[PDB]
Amino acid sequence: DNGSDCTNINPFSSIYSYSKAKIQQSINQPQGTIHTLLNRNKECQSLIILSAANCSRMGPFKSLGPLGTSLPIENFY
Amino acid sequence: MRTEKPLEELYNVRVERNVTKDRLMELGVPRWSMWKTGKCKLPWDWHVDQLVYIEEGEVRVVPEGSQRFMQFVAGDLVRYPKWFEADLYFNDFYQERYSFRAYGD
Amino acid sequence: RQELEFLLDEEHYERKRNYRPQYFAENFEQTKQRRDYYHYTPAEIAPLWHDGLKLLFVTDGTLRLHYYSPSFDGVVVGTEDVLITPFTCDRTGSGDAVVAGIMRKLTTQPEMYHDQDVLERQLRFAIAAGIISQWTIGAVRGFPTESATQNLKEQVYVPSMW
Amino acid sequence: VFAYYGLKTPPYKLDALEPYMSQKMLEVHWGEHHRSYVEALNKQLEKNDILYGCTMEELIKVTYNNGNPLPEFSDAAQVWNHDFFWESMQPGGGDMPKLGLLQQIEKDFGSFTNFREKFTEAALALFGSGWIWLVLKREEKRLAIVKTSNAVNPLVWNDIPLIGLDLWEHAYYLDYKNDKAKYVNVFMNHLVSWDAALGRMARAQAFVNLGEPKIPVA
Amino acid sequence: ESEEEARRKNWVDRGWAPWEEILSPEANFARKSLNEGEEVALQSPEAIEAFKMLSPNYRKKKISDMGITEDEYYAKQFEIKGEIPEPLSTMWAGPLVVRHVPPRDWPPRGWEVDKKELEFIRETHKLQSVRVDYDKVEEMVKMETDDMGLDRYKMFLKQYNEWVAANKDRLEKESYKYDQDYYPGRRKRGKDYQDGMYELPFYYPGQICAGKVTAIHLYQGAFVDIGGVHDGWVPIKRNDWYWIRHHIKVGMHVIVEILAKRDPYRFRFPIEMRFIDPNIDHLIFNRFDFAPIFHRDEDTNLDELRRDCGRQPLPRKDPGVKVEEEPLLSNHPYVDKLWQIHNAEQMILDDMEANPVKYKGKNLTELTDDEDFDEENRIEYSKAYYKKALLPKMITKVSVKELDLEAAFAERQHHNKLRMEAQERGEVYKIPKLRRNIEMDEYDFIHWRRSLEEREAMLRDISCRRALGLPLEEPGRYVDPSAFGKDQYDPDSPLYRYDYWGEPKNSEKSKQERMTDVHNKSIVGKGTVWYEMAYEDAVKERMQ
Ligand SMILES: [Fe+3]
Repeated sequence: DNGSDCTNINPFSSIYSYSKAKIQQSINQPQGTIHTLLNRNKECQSLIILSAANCSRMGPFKSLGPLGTSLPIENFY
Repeated sequence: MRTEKPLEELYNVRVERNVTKDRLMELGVPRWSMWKTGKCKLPWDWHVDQLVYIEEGEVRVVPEGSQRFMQFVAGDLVRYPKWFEADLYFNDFYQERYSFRAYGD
Repeated sequence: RQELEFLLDEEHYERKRNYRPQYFAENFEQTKQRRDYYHYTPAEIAPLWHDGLKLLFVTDGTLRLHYYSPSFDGVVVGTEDVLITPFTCDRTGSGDAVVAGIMRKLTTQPEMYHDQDVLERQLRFAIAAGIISQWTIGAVRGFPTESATQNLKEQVYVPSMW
Repeated sequence: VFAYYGLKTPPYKLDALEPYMSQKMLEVHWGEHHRSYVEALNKQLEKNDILYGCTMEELIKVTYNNGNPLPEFSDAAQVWNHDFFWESMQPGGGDMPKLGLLQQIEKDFGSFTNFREKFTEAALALFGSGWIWLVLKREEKRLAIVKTSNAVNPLVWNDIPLIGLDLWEHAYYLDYKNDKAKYVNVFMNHLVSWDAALGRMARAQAFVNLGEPKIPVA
Repeated sequence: ESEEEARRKNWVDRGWAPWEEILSPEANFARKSLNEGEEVALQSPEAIEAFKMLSPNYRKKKISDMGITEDEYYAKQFEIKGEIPEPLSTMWAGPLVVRHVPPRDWPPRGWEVDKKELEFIRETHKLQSVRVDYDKVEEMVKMETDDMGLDRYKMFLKQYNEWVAANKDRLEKESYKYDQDYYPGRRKRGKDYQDGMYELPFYYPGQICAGKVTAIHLYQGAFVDIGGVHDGWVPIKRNDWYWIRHHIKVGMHVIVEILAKRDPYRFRFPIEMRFIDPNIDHLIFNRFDFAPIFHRDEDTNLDELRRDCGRQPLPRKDPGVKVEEEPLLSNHPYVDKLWQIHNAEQMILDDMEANPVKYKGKNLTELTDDEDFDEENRIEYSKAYYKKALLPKMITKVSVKELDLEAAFAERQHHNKLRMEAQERGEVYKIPKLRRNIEMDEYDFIHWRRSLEEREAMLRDISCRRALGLPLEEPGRYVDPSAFGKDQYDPDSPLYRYDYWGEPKNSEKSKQERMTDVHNKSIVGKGTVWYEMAYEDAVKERMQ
C-alpha cells in the first residue's frame, strides 16, 4: 500500500532514469539566504529566511592581480 | 552537475583495479577467509577496516540515504572504511577474500 | 491574451511569468508577489502588424485592455468583481459586451484613432459593460444598457478618469 | 612530482645550541629523521595528485579524516611538526615571556610559575612518543596546554599552536639518555623561544580576537 | 543588572548597534514633541525648531541662512553621528620579497597534459623551502633586467593560456546553466566579462593581490575585485560594520591575501581573503565557523553534502549498548532465498509424484512450468487473505529456470525407496537432514565466521585506538545523549506519563482483556502449569 517510498526505485529500470526528469527542480523551499540569530544562540536557535520579498534595490542612486608569495625568512626572530 | 567527485573518494573507499598477483601474495590474499552469496541485500555497519578481494561476480554498494552507487568488477581490491553504513546489492554469484584489519598494517 | 501568446510563443511567456528572483527585487515592485500583467512591447507584436491595421486589443478580460496603435501604446485597468453575486456568477458572454462597447465608441467618437486619453476614456466604457455582463445567467439575458454601464463607469472610476 | 620537498634548514646553525644540545644530535634529528620523512611524503604525494594540490594545514586535516587517518597523515604531520619545533627553539635561551604573551599567560594559567609547573607535569605524564603543545583555542579564546599522540598535531581541532616539544625519544637519547625530566627542564630554561611564540600569537590575532569591543554610549 | 553591563551583554551576544535612523521632519517632530506632554506648550528649543521645520519655505530659508547648496543639506542628512575613529595608518613590517610560484593544484580534474612539462613546473615547489635573509636584500639588488629565470613560471603560463582557450565556453555555459542571477562571488558573464581576466585556477592560497572594493554587505562582508572572473570575499559580520565602515569604503584600492580557494559550485564565495593594507584585525569579533554553501535541488542525501562541504555529521540518538558487549550475527541473507526455492522444489516433486500422468511424457531434465514468468512481477502482495483472521499476505512467483531438480529427483527417488522398506520392516524413518539444509548451514557458518573475524579485529582495534588516543566512535554523531528533547516519554517518572495521584494507578485502555479473551477461550481453566520449559529445552530433552 505504501507508495510514497520513491527512493525504493531500482536504478537498473528505466523508471529510475525517467524520474530524474519527471521530478522537476524543487521550488517548495523558501529560496532565501539563511540568516541565523545571535540573540537566540543561548535559547533554541531560530532562523530567518531573507528572500526577494524582503529586500529591494535602488537603481539610480544618483594593476589588479596577484603580486607574489612571501618567501621564508632567515631571521625568524 | 558534471560530477568530477566520484563516490570512491567522497566516501573513503580505496579501490585498486586490475591488481597484480605479486602484491596479492605479498599482502596474503590467498590465506584469507571466504564468503559466498547469490542475489541478496546485506545492510551492514562497519566497525573496522576490511580489504575485500572480489573473486567471481559483481557487487554494487549503496551508501545510506544515497541514490548513486559504486560498482566493483571482479578484479578489484576494495578497502571499506570505518563507520561506513551501506547496502550491498548483489545480483549474481559472488565470492571474495576478506581480512579485517585494525588501526595499522 | 492566451490567443496572442499561442500565436507568438506560449512556453516563452509561461517561463517569463515565473522568473522567480532569488537574491533581490530589481523593479522594487516585485516584492509584493502579485499577478503578472505583462504589457507586451510594440516590438513583440511586430510580426503581426501590417499597413492596413489601425488598432489592436489584447483584452485580458475585464482586467486589462492593452491597446496598440501605429503611434502609441497603453493599458487600461479593470475590476473583475464577479464575487459580489455568487449565486448568479455567470460570465458566459463577457467579450461580446466589450466588443460592442468598443464598436459603439468607435462609431460615435472619431478622435479615438489619433488620441490616447480619449481612447482610454472610451475603453473604460467597454470595461464597465463587460463587468456588468457577468452578473446574470445567460448572455442575451444579462446584456446591459448604456445608462447602467455609464453609471458603473462613474461609480468605479474617479471623476478625473471619465 | 614532489611538493614540500625541502628540509627547511633551521634559522640557527647546527652548532648554535651546542652547550645544551650537541651538534651531532641535531644533525641526526634533522639530517636523518626529518629528511626521511620528507622523502616519503614526496613519494606518497607523487601517487595521489588530488592531495598534492593542498596546503599543509589543509593536507593535515584532510588526511586525518576525523579519526580514521589516511596512510600519508603521519608523515605530513611529522614534517610540519618538525618544522614547528626547530623554530620553536631559539639560540641562547628563554627567561620569561614578553608584553602580550606574559599577560595572556597570567590571565589564563594564573602565573608563569604555575604555567611552567603544568607544562612539566604534562610533559612527564605523557607515555610513549608524542608531542606537547601550547595552543590558542578559537571558540574559547584562551591558551591551553594539550598533549597529543605520536604524530597528531593540534591542527586537527582548529587550534593555533605556539610552542611545541618533541617527546619522541629520538630527540633526547644521545645527550640525556633516560633523564627526560632533565631534557624538559633544559628545553624550558635555555631552549624555549618566547619571541617566536609572541610572533605566532601576533599572527594568530588575525584569526582570533583577544580583547573587548568598544561599545558606544547609546 | 546595570545599564552599562546590559549594553555590554547585548553587544557581545545579540548584536545591538546604534544606527543613524534617518527620519523625516514629521517624525523628528513626533520624537521631540511627545517627551514633554500633550496639548501642552512646547518649551524645549529643539521641539520648537522641529515644529518650525514642518514648512518647506522655512527649511529653504534656513538652508540659505547658513549658506549651503541644495545637495549639501541632503548630504548632511545622511551623516554619521557619534564618535568617529581616527584615520588608520599602514605600518609595513619590512621588505616584501616575493616570488611567482605556479599553483600546486594547477591541472584541474579531467585535464591531461604532457608529463615532462608538468614535472618541470612542479620542480619549483622544492625551491620554496630555502630561506632568504631579508636585511641583506637591499645589498643584492640588481636593477638590470633580462637576466631573471622564470622558465617554469612561463611554462605554466603557456599551459594556462591553452586551458582558458579550451574551456572558456564550457565554463560560461555552466555558469549560465547552474547560476540564475548574478551576485558578488559568482562568475562574471555577459557585459561584465572582458577578455583577459584571470580565471579561478590561476589563484592559490598564499598569494598577495591588489584590488579595489566593489561591494559591501552588512551580513556577509566586503567584496574585493582582484582582476579576475570571480570576486574576493573578506568575512565581516553584522555588528563590526559600526566601526569598520569608517575605514572601508566602496571604491578603495586595497591589498589582500588569499587564504583559501574553494569550488564555486558548492561554495558561494570561492575565494576568501584577508586585508593587508587596511589592517582591521582589531575590529573583527564575530567570525564565520563554516564557509557558506549552496543547498541546491540535485543533492538529496544530506550525508553526501556534509562530506563534500566538510562539516560535522548529522547527530543521532546515543545508543546505550556497546559494540563489543553484544551477540554476534548468524543469519545469512541467502537463507530465505535458498529456503524458498528448496521448499518449491520439494513441493513440485511431491506434486509430480502424486499425479504421475502430468509428469509422464515430459523429460525431467527440462520442465517448462510457466512461460509467463516476469522478474518485475515476482513480488505480489494481497491483503485480502482472511481465511483464519484479517491479516496481509504475500505471493512469491518462483521461476523453474534455475531450480536444480536434477539431483533433487534422484535424492527423492532414493529416500522414498528406503523409507517404504523401513516402514515395511516395522520401523519409522525420520530423515535427519537434506543437502539444501546442509548448504544453508554452511552459509550460516561462513557468515558466523565472518562476524567472528570482524569482532576479533574490533577487539584489537579498540585497544590500540584507546592506547594511542584515537576516537572509538565517529566524533559529531553521538555527542548529544538527550539534548534533543521534550519527546513524550513512556516512562511515568519523566511526568510525560501518569503516576498515581491519590493512588491513581488506573490505566486507560491497555486492555489486557482482549488478550485475556484469546487465552481464556482455549484454556479457560485456571489450573497450575506442571511442565514449563523452552522449545530448545524440549528439543534437548527429546534428543537426549
Ligand atoms: Fe622528532
